[PDB]
Amino acid sequence: MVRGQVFDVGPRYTNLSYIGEGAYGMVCSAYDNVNKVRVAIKKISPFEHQTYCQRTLREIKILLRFRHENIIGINDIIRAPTIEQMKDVYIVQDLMETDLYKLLKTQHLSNDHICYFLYQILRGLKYIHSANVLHRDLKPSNLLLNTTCDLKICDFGLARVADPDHDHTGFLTEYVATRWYRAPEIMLNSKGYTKSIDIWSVGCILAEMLSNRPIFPGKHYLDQLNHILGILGSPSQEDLNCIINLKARNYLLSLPHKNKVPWNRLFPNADSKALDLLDKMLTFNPHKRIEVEQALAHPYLEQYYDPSDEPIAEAPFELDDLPKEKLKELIFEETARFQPG
Ligand SMILES: *CCC(=O)NCc1ccc2[nH]ncc2c1
Repeated sequence: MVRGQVFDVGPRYTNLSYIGEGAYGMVCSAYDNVNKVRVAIKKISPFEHQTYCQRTLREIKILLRFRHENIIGINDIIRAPTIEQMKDVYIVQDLMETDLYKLLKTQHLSNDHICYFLYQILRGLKYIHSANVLHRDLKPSNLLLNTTCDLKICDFGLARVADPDHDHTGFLTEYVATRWYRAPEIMLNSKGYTKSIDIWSVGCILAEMLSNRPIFPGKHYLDQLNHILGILGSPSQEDLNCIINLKARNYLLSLPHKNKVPWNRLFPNADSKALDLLDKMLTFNPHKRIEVEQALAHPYLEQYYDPSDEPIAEAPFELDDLPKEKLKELIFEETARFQPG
């Protein structure tokens, strides 16, 4: 029991402390009596809802398949021994001192810290993209950090397999990513099924590391594009011609001309190489946006870049029509390897 509710992690995990509430529910630290270290445990209660089943299953499947130093692992999964008795699932992960959201609320980052954090983000993202997966919700709170500034990407509940042939859609229809980290094309003509969607989010995170403030702090869904265009300025004729959908194109054409705000005026103390990479990640046109391997090779990251130590997935990667009964059964099968049974 923690703060009124059951938090039932068997005798293996004891001495619980509340960490906080996340996008799944309660998160605690606990002492792992087998490995003799404190661990993080998140309690998930998805089974009444098909969407929460979908996201819980996506995450478990992805994180059990992935193995990478900059991607949070699953150490253990606790649930009841039978489907009938299973109401909650607990996922045990490495304990990490903080996250980049909490860190940016109170700490100025040195240029060497921004450089190292950005390197680790892209190194992890390289592996994710190499598996043909899109994270689709990269943001500071999904970047865990320990006391020696090792970084691990978490939350794969909103991830998808990339599908660029089916990316196109209409105007003001799509809802991918968290608002401040959402690429302009999401509001214009994209379902968020290409790798470029994650690179935009990384760009936003880089900008936020430079000033401790979100770069495009849209106050609601419709406001987000105002902030993006307010800094990038009006898209070029070529970039507009890439938007074939008329509602999206004519919306952009209806706007008064806006000049680009130079990065060096917004970030007068930033490393000029960091601003060059920032510009390339926050490119309006997703086809011209830098890719993860290009980003790693950028002069800003030259102290760290080493492609032989930037591994790829061995094994690159249909839940929407599945009823929740079947997704419970799939979660039960996927978590069976952690049972004493
Ligand atoms: C991806 C966001 C998230 O799951 N935050 C909660 C969390 C997860 C893992 C962890 N390890 N140490 C602290 C935490 C917090």
